[PDB]
Amino acid sequence: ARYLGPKLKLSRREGTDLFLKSGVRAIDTKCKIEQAPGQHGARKPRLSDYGVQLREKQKVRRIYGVLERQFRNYYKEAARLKGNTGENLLALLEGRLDNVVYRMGFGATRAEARQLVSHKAIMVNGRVVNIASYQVSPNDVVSIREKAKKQSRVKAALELAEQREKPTWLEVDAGKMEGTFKRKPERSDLSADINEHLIVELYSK
Amino acid sequence: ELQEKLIAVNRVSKTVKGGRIFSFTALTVVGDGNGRVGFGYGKAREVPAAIQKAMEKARRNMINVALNNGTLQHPVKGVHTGSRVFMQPASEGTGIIAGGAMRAVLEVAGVHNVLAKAYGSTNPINVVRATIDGLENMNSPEMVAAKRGKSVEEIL
Amino acid sequence: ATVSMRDMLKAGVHFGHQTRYWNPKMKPFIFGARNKVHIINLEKTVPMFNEALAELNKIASRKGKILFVGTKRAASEAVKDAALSCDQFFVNHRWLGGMLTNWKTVRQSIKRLKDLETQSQDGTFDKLTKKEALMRTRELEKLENSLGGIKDMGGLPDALFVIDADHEHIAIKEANNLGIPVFAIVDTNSDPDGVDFVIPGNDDAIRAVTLYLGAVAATVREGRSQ
RNA sequence: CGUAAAGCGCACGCAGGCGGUUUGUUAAGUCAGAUGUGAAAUCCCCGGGCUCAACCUGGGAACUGCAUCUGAUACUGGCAA
RNA sequence: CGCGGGGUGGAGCAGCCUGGUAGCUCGUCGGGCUCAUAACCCGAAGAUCGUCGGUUCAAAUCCGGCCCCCGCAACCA
Ligand SMILES: [Mg+2]
Ligand SMILES: [Mg+2]
Ligand SMILES: [Mg+2]
Ligand SMILES: [Mg+2]
Ligand SMILES: [Mg+2]
Ligand SMILES: [Mg+2]
Ligand SMILES: [Mg+2]
Ligand SMILES: [Mg+2]
Ligand SMILES: [Mg+2]
Ligand SMILES: [Mg+2]
Ligand SMILES: [Mg+2]
Ligand SMILES: [Mg+2]
Repeated sequence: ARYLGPKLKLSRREGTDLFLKSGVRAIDTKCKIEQAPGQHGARKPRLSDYGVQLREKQKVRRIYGVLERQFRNYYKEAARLKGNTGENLLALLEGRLDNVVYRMGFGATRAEARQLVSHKAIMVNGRVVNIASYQVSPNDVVSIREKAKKQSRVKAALELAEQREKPTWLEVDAGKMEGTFKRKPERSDLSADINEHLIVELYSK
Repeated sequence: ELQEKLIAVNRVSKTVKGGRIFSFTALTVVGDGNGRVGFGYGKAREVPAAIQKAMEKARRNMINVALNNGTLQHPVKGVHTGSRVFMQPASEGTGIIAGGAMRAVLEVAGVHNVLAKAYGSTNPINVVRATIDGLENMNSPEMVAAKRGKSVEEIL
Repeated sequence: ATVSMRDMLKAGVHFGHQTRYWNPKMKPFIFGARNKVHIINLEKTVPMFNEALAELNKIASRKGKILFVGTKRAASEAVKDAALSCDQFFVNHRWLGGMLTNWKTVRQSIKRLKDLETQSQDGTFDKLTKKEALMRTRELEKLENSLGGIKDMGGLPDALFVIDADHEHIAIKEANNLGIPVFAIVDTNSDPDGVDFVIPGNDDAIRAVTLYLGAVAATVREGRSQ
């Protein structure tokens, strides 16, 4: 129920850094990011309208590590909610526990963050939570349990988080290894290379 | 700053005495994403020449649409030959839910939210004409009030 | 400058075509019918003519180029004299379809005429054979009749003054296409839809066309004096 | 619904459908309010409980309906001139 | 050489991002304008987008090479 194949392959098909590697090195030093995977990779794929919508949807899914059935449920929930459907969908994806623990920095990648959550290293509000998709609420506190507070992977992940734009909507402390989810992020705080209208249009066909 | 889009390229034939003369037609739409949109139809013996003629023709003969915050003013109906085209203002976030040709023209004219539905022949040439005619026959509260001799608040 | 009902009526501006040829759109400006001929209501002509004169004056003051278009046998020489004497441009032979909308191609012909004309002054048509001195001379004659009034215009004009809206429908339509206002003397059998400044009145009498042209030429002259 | 499928060959005419203008009246249609009812579950909204979700659950909304009572009288109907 | 930036009519600048349009200012030629010059106006001429290549219906634009320019770059007794 999880993609286990090569990671940089997806980044090359999207033609964009999907943050599937930690960031110790450059993606251009780790792969040929400019070339699509496979035998016919150098060719320039002329993409139709359905193609551009599909590629946008696949980019978001591969960033967050969400398969299609669960992602479709997210769209249904986002459409049901009040406001804007695309911004609501991005809000749900950002509220996933894997994304939150990654954003505060207890994980090099979202795969590393997901393994920590799965292996019961994380506590929200004082309770061990094993479920990756768990939707964290505003004012919640996410912590690394004492048993796992020794892991060198956590330490090095915190260092790498210091080298990225620090999210404005969460409050982290690397001494106690506890973060606070203050509010739900807005479209101003998320990367604007996403094009949510394509996803909304795709699911409205 | 004018976004351009080629909607359809189509090969036609003339059947001269010696045989068939194949030529190409290109349908394109240009717009400034802020209420101005035009369409151009160009023919030539090669695809690049055809699209070029169409783009130039489309940059000229553009018109102005009274857009309301990326949406329509009110539900409009457009009709050209055998193509009918219904369009409706929608709420922010819906996207542009329109058909095949209507998608290109609305995107380039700056409409970000609309509910559209084509009734009748979906020939791209006639569809583009009908949707542009509908967008052109759409009035805003300011001009409606000026026409009726009232204030906008009087018309609400 | 200023005209009045008596002057218009002496020149025969009130006369129109016969009833069976009229334009229903032209009904408002029709006074009555006398002996199966329409009569044009000068009470509409005078204020419209004065209003057209005011707009023409304003364009002339802003250094706008005025294209005098009239090609009937009754107004060819009249329009040539008025445009020469008002320092503006004219067409008084068959209007070339696309003079305005196809200005790029028409401009290449203008350049050809200028080169041919200078060559004639220089003497180029001496080295070539006698036939090549008559062919080129014949080419210059034709190019003068057609584009001899707009060889110095150098661009699209800012107004057209068309004598006959009926006869010169092509010129009016090209003007409407480009964006150029039209001031047109419009008879009873003509369509005033494409005209921006309609001036009802007879357009076939030499006396009437001379009346309109003298007034228009004086207004443009005074507006350029400024 | 001229030519793509589609105006009965034409007319008269019963039932039926529709009805110029004015006043008065009635209150049938119509509209407004109120009351009773429209089982619970299900769908929808705001919450709560299962580590999350599915699932379960509290309250609300809704159930576009019907019936009765009290009003309005523009329009349609009835009656009268 | 290292890293970064730049090259578009004679000059100075947009256009590049989103692939389809050579624009803006000065200058040059001719005319009007001026007695003439100046000022002003109108035209006309002037770039193949450093070059070599690839991408692709289509390249100033996307990619690479070479050419140069500029900033940074650790070295002078
Ligand atoms: Mg499953
Ligand atoms: Mg059909
Ligand atoms: Mg038949
Ligand atoms: Mg038939
Ligand atoms: Mg019959
Ligand atoms: Mg009958
Ligand atoms: Mg009645
Ligand atoms: Mg009742
Ligand atoms: Mg119930
Ligand atoms: Mg819960
Ligand atoms: Mg419940
Ligand atoms: Mg009654």
